[PDB]
Parts: sequence; structure tokens; C-alpha cells
Amino acid sequence: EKIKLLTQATSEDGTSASFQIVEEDHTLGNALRYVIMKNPDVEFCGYSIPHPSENLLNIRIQTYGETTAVDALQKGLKDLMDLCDVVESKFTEKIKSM
Amino acid sequence: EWNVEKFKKDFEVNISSLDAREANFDLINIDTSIANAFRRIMISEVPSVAAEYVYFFNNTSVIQDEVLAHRIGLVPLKVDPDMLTWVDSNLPDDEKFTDENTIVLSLNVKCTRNPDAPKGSTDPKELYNNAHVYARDLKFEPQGRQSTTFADCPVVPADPDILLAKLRPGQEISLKAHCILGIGGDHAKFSPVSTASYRLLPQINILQPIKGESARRFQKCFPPGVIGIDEGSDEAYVKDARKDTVSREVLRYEEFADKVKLGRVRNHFIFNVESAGAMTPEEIFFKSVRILKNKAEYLKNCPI
Amino acid sequence: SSRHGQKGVCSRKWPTIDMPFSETGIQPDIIINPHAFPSRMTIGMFVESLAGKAGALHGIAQDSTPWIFNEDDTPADYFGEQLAKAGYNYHGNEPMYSGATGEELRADIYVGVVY
Amino acid sequence: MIVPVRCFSCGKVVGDKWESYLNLLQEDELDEGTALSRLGLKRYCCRRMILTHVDLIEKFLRYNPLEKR
Amino acid sequence: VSGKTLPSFKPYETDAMAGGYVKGRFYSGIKPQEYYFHCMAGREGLIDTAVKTSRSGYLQRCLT
Amino acid sequence: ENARAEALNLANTDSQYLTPTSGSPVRGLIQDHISAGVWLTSKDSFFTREQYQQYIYGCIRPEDGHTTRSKIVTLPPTIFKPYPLWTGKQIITTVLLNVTPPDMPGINLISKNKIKNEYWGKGSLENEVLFKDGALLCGILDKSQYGASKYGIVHSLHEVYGPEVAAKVLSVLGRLFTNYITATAFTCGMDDLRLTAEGNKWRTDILKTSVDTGREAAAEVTNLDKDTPADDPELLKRLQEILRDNNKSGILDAVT
Amino acid sequence: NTLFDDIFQVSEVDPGRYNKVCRIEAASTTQDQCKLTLDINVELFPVAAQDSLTVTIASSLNSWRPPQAGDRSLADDYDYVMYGTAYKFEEVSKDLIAVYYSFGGLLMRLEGNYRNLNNLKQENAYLLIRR
Amino acid sequence: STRGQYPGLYLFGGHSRMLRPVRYLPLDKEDIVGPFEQVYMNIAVTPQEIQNNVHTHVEFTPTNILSILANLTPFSDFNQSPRNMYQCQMGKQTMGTPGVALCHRSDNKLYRLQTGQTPIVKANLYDDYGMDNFPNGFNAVVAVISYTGYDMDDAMIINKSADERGFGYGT
Amino acid sequence: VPIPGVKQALEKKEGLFRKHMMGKRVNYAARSVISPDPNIETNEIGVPPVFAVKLTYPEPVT
Amino acid sequence: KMQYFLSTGNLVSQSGLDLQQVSGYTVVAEKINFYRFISHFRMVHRGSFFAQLKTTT
Amino acid sequence: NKMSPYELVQHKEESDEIGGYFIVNGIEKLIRMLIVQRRNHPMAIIRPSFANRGASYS
RNA sequence: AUCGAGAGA
Ligand SMILES: [Zn+2]
Repeated sequence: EKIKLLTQATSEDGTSASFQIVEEDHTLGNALRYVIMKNPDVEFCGYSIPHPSENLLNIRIQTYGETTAVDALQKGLKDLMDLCDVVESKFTEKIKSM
Repeated sequence: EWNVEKFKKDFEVNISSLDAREANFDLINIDTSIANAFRRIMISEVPSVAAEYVYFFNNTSVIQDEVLAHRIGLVPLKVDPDMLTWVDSNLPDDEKFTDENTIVLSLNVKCTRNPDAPKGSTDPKELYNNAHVYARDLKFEPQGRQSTTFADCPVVPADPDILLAKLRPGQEISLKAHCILGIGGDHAKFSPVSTASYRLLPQINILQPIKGESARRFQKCFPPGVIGIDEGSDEAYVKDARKDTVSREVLRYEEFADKVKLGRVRNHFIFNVESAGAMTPEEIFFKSVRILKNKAEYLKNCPI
Repeated sequence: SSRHGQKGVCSRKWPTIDMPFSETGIQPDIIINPHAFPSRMTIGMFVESLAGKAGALHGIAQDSTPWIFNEDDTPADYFGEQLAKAGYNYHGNEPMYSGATGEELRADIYVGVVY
Repeated sequence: MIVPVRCFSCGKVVGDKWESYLNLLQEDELDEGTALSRLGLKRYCCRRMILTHVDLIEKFLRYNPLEKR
Repeated sequence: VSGKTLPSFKPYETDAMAGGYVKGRFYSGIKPQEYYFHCMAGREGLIDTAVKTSRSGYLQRCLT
Repeated sequence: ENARAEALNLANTDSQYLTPTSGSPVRGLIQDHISAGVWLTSKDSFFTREQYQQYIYGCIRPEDGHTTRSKIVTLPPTIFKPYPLWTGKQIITTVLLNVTPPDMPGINLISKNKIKNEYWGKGSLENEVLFKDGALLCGILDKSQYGASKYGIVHSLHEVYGPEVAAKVLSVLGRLFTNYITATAFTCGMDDLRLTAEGNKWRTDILKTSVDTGREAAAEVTNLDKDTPADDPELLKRLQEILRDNNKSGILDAVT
Repeated sequence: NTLFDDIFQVSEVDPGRYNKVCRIEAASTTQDQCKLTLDINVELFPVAAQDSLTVTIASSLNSWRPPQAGDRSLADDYDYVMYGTAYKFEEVSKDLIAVYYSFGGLLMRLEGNYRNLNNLKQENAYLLIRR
Repeated sequence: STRGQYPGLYLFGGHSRMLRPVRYLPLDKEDIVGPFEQVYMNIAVTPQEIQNNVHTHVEFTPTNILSILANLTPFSDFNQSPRNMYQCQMGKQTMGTPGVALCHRSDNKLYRLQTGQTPIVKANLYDDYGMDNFPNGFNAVVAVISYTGYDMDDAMIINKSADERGFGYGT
Repeated sequence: VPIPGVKQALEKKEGLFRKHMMGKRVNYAARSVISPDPNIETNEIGVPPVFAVKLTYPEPVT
Repeated sequence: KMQYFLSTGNLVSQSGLDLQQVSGYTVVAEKINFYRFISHFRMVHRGSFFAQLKTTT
Repeated sequence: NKMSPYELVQHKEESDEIGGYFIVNGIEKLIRMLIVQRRNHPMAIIRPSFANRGASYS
């Protein structure tokens, strides 16, 4: 569909994997990278766009163990949602207060 | 460590101004990767309504049809984007546009000479009738059920005094533009912000004290409201660094090159969102944050 | 091309979000590589950028007829005085931000208005 | 030719300001800088659009094929 | 033929600037005479490049 | 398929790294990548863990076959306290470590670059490139290393690992120096072209001695004793003769 | 374990066209013929002329992982800790050996009598500095 | 002279002569000189450099030795001369404005720039020849930055949003 | 002026040899302006879709 | 005959003028822009003789 | 020949139409200026083709 | 089809 697992770069145990996301760019890539690097269990995280003219984003996650790159990705997405929710709530409160 | 709870504890917003077009607010203790995501989404991801398809019926003016249609497309509209859905492009044009996703404008202006023009006059508004075609002449035509939904809010351009075309007697323009939802990453005519950027809070680190006649010129190297003088001792200090645009005029002087360093506060952003007119800047920022959150949530719910 | 022989084809239509944005919020519409200048030595393009920005700020028109300046009265000095008076910096440099990552670039970027 | 509706660099609508700019130059003895400032054009990217417009459509309009001359 | 290298310079002017010595930089600009001399040099360079782009085209085919 | 094989093996791009005219290399990066490398591979460059990992994954992409180990391998930081900090040379080392095939020793190359040691301060040794087990330990990468230059790092990698590895290294360095130049962009301006007050006074003082050199050279050419006035009748007559005679004109031009 | 240790008196510091790094010249307080030139990140560890530093070269600090809770290392006793590789050994004179280290690009030249520098082998070694 | 040109006083009139205005220094009035007589008369390029008992004439302005196109180049005394020549050659190859009476013509090809602008930086001779009637190009905000990596050799990068607002458009 | 005979058709650079045997027009070829791209392999070429749909290769089915 | 001369540039003369070339006397005034057009009327040519030559004085 | 710019725009030509060119078959043509020897002046000439013209010719 | 003008690297 939208998220794609690059099976030719994924570890057998799942500790390392590479993901391809369509119709994405630096906007989501850098946010996901920042929110995933905060995971104490991930060893390597980075985003790369193969070609600028194409709408594809690549995410690399390498965990230290006891987890999965997919699990790290899910945790990063959840934490990004929580960060967006808290900034929205604080902005709403400041708008109301003024 | 880092956590959403710690970010909530350390996060603050300082709204400095808020108008119907421009909002100036600060994001404090947030990451550049998130501030930039908000900025990019505001610029080129928040949907808006602008003219896309133009159905010319006659154009005998100097302006060619493609230029006129492009110039019509560039006009911003006072339409709430939530009042209409998105167009499914796969459908044929017979039923691609429905009553709930397209707003149909019209323009029918015909120039004729004014026989009552005063002699020796040069003003085209007295010499001719309809010599100038303005955006306010884009008449909204309600269709279907939207005659009831748009009854309270008419579809008028954000700027009605935009000069769309000029005419001379005998020349007529008769078109019918369809305006739909679109994002600023598709075409720049859809971006709901004039400019929506940010900047790091400037930092002016005074290392050695500057006093006396030297403090006079040190203050002048900045904008007048930034650097002040202490009442007790004739020192120099930073009153408001928000009022400073980094021109590094100090570093041009060897007198003050060794007595102050210029930097930034790397997690203190100063946003400035100017809207085109369709929606308020605070709502634009709300929608950008919600777009980022929904993008993350949709990616999470996508089955890997 | 500009009026200094700096011709060149257009590679890609760079989106405005990925374009670098200045502190004042303006993204340039033409990006020219700094490596085109050292071999050609078209310093008139730099001077035109300086004078164009100064004139756009002050609402005036700057005359560029040859031999109106000399060694003592440098156009760099003249347009730098105008820019510093307008509040921008003397050397025409603007602190810009990366449009893809968001961080401020290493040094102030040289921006201006050229024909 | 005809005033650009939106500024190229940023996107601020400057197309509704050409006539008012001409009025500010004509009626009041305001120079171009003061007139641009009063019109609300702050960034020099916006200032150049109205400062340097040529408005060639006025010269284009005198060749009207639909009117007896 | 009059000993003047340019109308500005008096006949047989023993000066480096008269003979083409440009004491000027592209940062600060060059005087009209030095501009004229630099145009001479640039025109010669353009001519030489135009000739040299194909002065050696017959040799390759004769060998090959 | 015959012409396909001919083009992919004999006429292909990476098998023509060296010109047969003199055996020198003809491929490499040119301007932005060269300046980006000069800025990245200096002592002044430090990168946090996230920045280092982002640069590494931007240049090298295992899912595209860019990695020989199926899993990106990194290095310990060159600074442990107060907080971890890598270096640009460590980014070069990691690039080599991930593109160079395993089960082989790293490149041991000692070369120089185009930038002297006086352009980095007193006591610097950044002119002397030094590799050891595929780890850039000294010097800056320059035009002499990546680009069309003999006995640089790219040429040495070509020689030791075949043409494919040198092609991969050129591609990886191109992607790396492109992504680096995006975040830390390179620019030139008017202040680069300016001298100081002391520089301008030096230039003026020296150029003030050029007023009389033409006259002195003319006096030497016309076999007249020095300190003769520029409008002396005999000097003018000799200069007239020199103007008439093409060879004497050429001699005067050469001396001046 | 430790391979070298001394109290060094910094004598000269200059940035040299750099902003974050600087090159120092440290002379040992006790050993009369031991000297040092080192490049340090002076934004993470500022130093000054006529200072005193406690440098120590250790084969380990007891693959790299960010520090976690309840982790002990030799680095906890020191302020500034680097990590590099020995790439050259020189014989300046009789009973004088100079060892060259490169910490990811930052170069150290530790010269001294080989009685104390005999432990310094050509391999990866941690450098630790303390005020 | 000594083995120079043949001496004599050669007054000329009539057709096809080449003439230029130069300021006669005595009595300070305009004078007209030709190529034949120019090579023997001293003509200072600037009133600051008149030498006593040397110069008889002086240029009205140093810029009246250049062509129209050469005069319309901004700050051309700061450029390399081949680049000035390239500019002269390329300013006549621009998609500008040929004219305004384009509805009364049947030319085989016409290249017209939709929206041109008067330059902020322009010579004083730009107004004298009325080039405002024919705007050649447009003013743009140009950053001298090495940021994209797509514009190394001589290529350049155009903002997509600006291009989507009719920047550089032509027919 | 004189009409070219059968000898002049085979004589010089425009003759039959140097213009139709030592150099020919070819099917399955293309020409365009070149623009840089650093996100493509150093041994690769970037071909637009306009060329990619006209150029073709005979691949026998199996 | 005058129209032929203006259209072709060929100087069909039974006697020959005091000129060297016989063709390319009239150029087509191109209208790419006003700069091109105005420079058409300010150019002076040495002649087609020197185009096909090697001496560059 | 003597029409003011107002009359020029009235007669469909241009505001500041300039002359110097001809119209043939709807295609505008110009007789390009050429450089020729100065008239009515005897100029001494050295040319190898003068000797190449015949024999004993200097 | 031929000869004239011009343009791009
Ligand atoms: Zn603007």
C-alpha cells in the first residue's frame, strides 16, 4: 500500500530493516528520524530520498536487540503523534488565554 | 532521556500578535525537525480553494486566454476549505464536479465607449465603460445544494480590487471558472500563506563590559530597541533580542569584535504566518499541526 | 542569463519548501552556483546584486553606467552603506536556513536582486 | 504588461496595489519608497514587483481592431 | 602610426598604463583606457579559441 | 545482446576510468563536491550521533546494493565526554568501511593535497593525507583525491579493488557531498573579494613604483643612461625608430 | 588498564583558523624530557596558557553504545576523553621515542623516554584529560 | 615624421564620413572629429586628467565610445571583457518584447515575454533610448549559494513556486 | 554550375563514401539537451519518459 | 530587379561595382527583441571576403 | 515621413517606429552597411599580390 | 535540390 518493507535489506531476526514510504519527503522523514533516535534501543536510524523527482522515502532502523525495527518505527510514530497533540494543546491554551 | 512528558514539561508557546491575516508566535524548546515540518506543512500542505479549470466563451481583449486563466487562478478566495470535499480525478468531467466539491464563478464584462466623456480627458473610467476588469467582478454562482450552505458566506475574493484585465470598446470577456481544493505542493496558487517561515531567536552575548562613549555606538550598531543602557552604571545590555535582525554590523568594527559574540537560541523559534485571506493564520497553524499528526497516524495504521 | 554573460540552462524546478529561506521569510527564485564566478570574474553581477537589493529596499533606482565609480569611491562601499542604513548587512549577506533540514546554514548567504 | 496578481518570491497579493500606488505617487508627493511602505509591502521581494512594473498593456490597448479609429 | 597607442595618451608615452598595464581589479573596476586594452585582449582570446577548436581536425583523420 | 554485452563490458563507463593517452584518470567530482569535501574533512567538523548516522545513510543505501555487509556498521566517536562527537574524516572512514568489500585489508595510502599547511595555522599537518586500514587519519580530501588526479584515494581504490569499487566510491562521495552541502551550504560574496586597509595600503605602495618602470625600460632598450627624462628628444627619436622597426618594437615590448 | 600518565603544563594555545579545535603544547611537570602537542575540541573542553592537565592513555575504559544507567567506566574520573589510533613511532634520539596518535583527525605527538612510553603500543588507545 | 605617414593637410567633407562629438577644450564647445584626424590629436578621456599644453579635446563622457548594447550592460567595467561581449551577443537573443502592434503583423516567428520589468540597476542611457517601452527581462531575487547540487557547471535552479506565478513566462 | 556526373557523387566529403559509408543515419537513437543530476549513479544516464516510450528493444519471448 | 536585389542580396551587375563580393548585401532585420532590431541598424561589416580566410590581422 | 507618435499609433505602426528597412514579400529587409576605403585619398599600399600580378611588378 | 544570412557547444 503506502508503507513497504525492503526485504532485500532486512535482517533475518528483524533487528534491522529498511522501509520505503510513498508520497513522503523531508517533512515526515526528519520528524520520524528525530523521534526514533530518542529510542534508547535503536542503534542506527536515518532517512534518505533516492531521487528528488520521485515521491519515495527510505527509512533505516537498526535496533540493539530485544525489539524490532518495525516496533521502533511504531513507537516513533506514536511518539510523533503525542508530540503533535501536546504542541496543539499548548497552542490552543495560549490562543484562548492571550 | 527524552519523553513526551519531558517535552510537555519543557514546551512553551508565546503568541506575540494575532490579526486576521498575520500571526506572530513563538515555539519554545522544540526541535528544528518539528518546527520545519510545521513550516513546510503550512506552506505547501494545507488545502485551499483556487480556480483550476476555466471555460472561456469569448475573449477579444489584449490578454491571451492562457494568461487570463492563470491570472484568475492566482486570485485568493474567501472560502473556508472545509465546506467542500476533494475532486476525484478518475471520474469523467461530466460528473467529476459535483455540488459539494466545486465552486463556479463567472465573468461577463463588455467594454463600450462613454459618449458623455468630458473633453480633453484621459481617465479610462470616464472615457470608457468597464475599461478595467477587477476581481470583484468574479460573480459567484451557487449550484445545487450549496445555495443553502453558502447563503451566510458568499464566495468573494480575498482581495476584490485585483486588476484582472483591461478593455477597450468592443472587447468582451466571457468565462466561467471552476475552483476546487488543492495543496500548495501541487501548485503555488493553492498555498494558503503569503509567507509562513520562522527564525531562531538571536542571542547577543556581551563578553566584556562596554561603558561610556563606546556604549553609545554599540547601541547604534543594532536596531534601536534591542540594546539598552543600565540606569545605575552606563553599561550595555540586551533589552529585547526578538527586535533584532542579524546584520552583524558590530563585527565590522574592531572595537566591538572582541567584546561581543553573536549567536542563536537553537530551540527558540519565532514563527510569522501571513495568510492570503482564505483562513486565519492561527487556524492555518492548527491545520498544519493536525496534518502532521494525521500523517503520522495514517502511516502507523498502514500495514507494513 | 543575466546582463553579465552568466548564461546557463535550468536543471530542476526546486519546490519552495525545499528552497532555502532567509530570516525575513523570502525564498530566492534564482539560485546561481558560486563556482560560476571565479573563472569568469563577473564581479559586476555581485555589484548588481548589491545595488538591486539596496534599490528595492529604498524604493530608488541605481544607475550602473560604467566609470561612475573609482578606486576611492567603491560601489561596494556605496551600496553597503545603503544596505546598512536600510538595516540589512553591509556585505549583502543574509542569514538563511536550510529548507530540507531546517537548521541555519554555516555562513550568511549572499542574496540580492539582479536583472 | 499587466500588474502581476501575486509576488513571485513569496506570494503576497500585489495585483490589487498598482492603481493605489499610482494614486499615491500622483496625488501625494510620495516617493516610491514611502508609497511602497504605506501600501504594506515590507519585503523587498514584494517591493520590487510594484516598484518595477512597466504596465505595457496601456500601450498594447491603443491598437483596437474592434473600434473605428 | 603617430606613436599614440590611444587618443588619450600623448605620442611615444613611456608609461606602463599606456602600453597596456592595467593597474585595476575587477573588484574596483578599470579605467576606460584599460577597459579598451582588456577588450583587445579578450577579442584576441576569443579569436584564438575559435581557431583552435578545429585547427587540429584534419590530423586525427589523416592518422586514423 | 551482442552489442549490449559490448557496451556493458568493453565500452561501459567504469572501465574507462583512465585515459589511454597517458594513463591518468579522467573521472571524478568537480566543484561543489570538492568544496564540500574541503569543508567536511577539516578538524573543525564535528557531528553528533544522529547527524553522523544521517550522513552515512544518506550517502550509503544497502537496499540499493551500496553496502557489502547487508547492515551499516559505524565507528566509536572520537570524543567520549562531555558528549559523543564524530568527525568528517570518520565519515570518510565509515564510507570506505561500508563500500569496500570485507575480507580485505583497508587501503594504506600516503599522499598530499593542494592546500598547504600555512592555510590551517602554525603546526598543522592537514596537507599530508594519510590512510591506514581504510581510515582517514590525517589531511583533507581535495581535488587531488577524488576527481581526475593520479595517486589519489579514488585512483588507489580503483587499483586495489577493481573499477567497480572506484565507481561506487565516486557515486557515494557524490551523494555524501551533495547532502552535506544542502545542510551547510556553500556561498561566495563581496566580502570574499575585499582586502584589508593594510592590504590596500600595501597594494598602493607597491603600485606607486610602477609609474617609472616603462620609462626606465624604454631608456634601457634605447641604450640611454638611466635617469633620463621621458620627453628627451633623443629618447623620442629612438622610440620613433623602434616604432618604425617591428623587431625593435618587439624587444621593447618584451623588456617592459 | 593505563599505559601512560603524567601531569602536563600547557604552554601555548592557538586556534589557527579554527573555531572548535585548538593545538596545545604541554610540557610534563615531573619528567624533564617529556613534551606533548595535542589537538583538542576547545568548545567541549576549553584550555588556557599556563594551565595544568592530567593526561592518561588507557588501552580501555573498563560495539560502542550510548551510556546508560549504572555503567561504570574509567572515563568517569576524567573530564575530556578521546579515542584514536597510533600510526607512527619515531626515534628522536637515544632513549627518546615519539609516538603519534590520530583521534579521528586530531593529532597527538607524545614524545618521551621509552622507559615510560614502552607500554604505548601501535593500536587503538583511549586518551583521558583532567584539570 | 621620420619614415612615418606622408605629410600634408587633408581637409575632407562629403558623404560616408565617420564623425563623433568631442569637446574642444578652448572656448569649451562641441567639436566633430573623424578617424583620419583623430590619430594625431590628443583627446583626454576625463576632465580630471587634462595635461597642460598636451590635450586639445576631451570626451563629453567616457561612455560615448561604446555601442548601445555595450552601454546597457550594468557595471561592465567590473567584468571580464569576453563576458561583456557574451552579454552583448546574448542580450539580442532574449525572449523579450519585439513591439506592441503585434496584432497588425504576420511575422513567421515572434518571441514575446509576457511580463517584463524595468531594471532597478540600469544605465542613464536606458531612459534616453526609451528601452522602458521594450522590457527585456525581469528582476529576480538571486542567491549565490551552493545548496542544491543540481547547478554545478553552469546550470541554475528556478524556484518552482515563482515559476508557478508566471515568472519568466513567454509566448 | 555543371551538372554533377557519376564521378562527383563519389568524390569528396559530401560524396557517397565519406557521407554514406563512413558515416550514416541510424534508427533507434535520440538527441537532447543534457542537464546534471547527482542522485543518479555515476555509470548511469537519466532518460526522459519522452525517449523511454519511443526507443524500444526487441526482446524475444521465452 | 530592385525587389530581387533586396530579396536575395545578390548584386547582379553586368558591369560590376567597385565592390568585392557579389552576394549577401541585404540582411533580414530580425525582430527577436528591440535590442536585436536596433543593433541591426548600427552594424558595419568588413565583407564576406574575410570570412573565408586565415589571416587574422 | 513626418507623422508624430500619436499619428503613428493611429496608423497601426508603432509609437516610436524607426525606419531604415524595406518590406519585400511581407519580410522586412535591411541593406547592411559595409566598410570601404576612404574616398578621394591616395593611400600607399604594400601587397604581395601586386608583385604576384605579373613579372617585374613590385 | 542548390547558395546566402544567422544561431548553439
Ligand atoms: Zn513578496
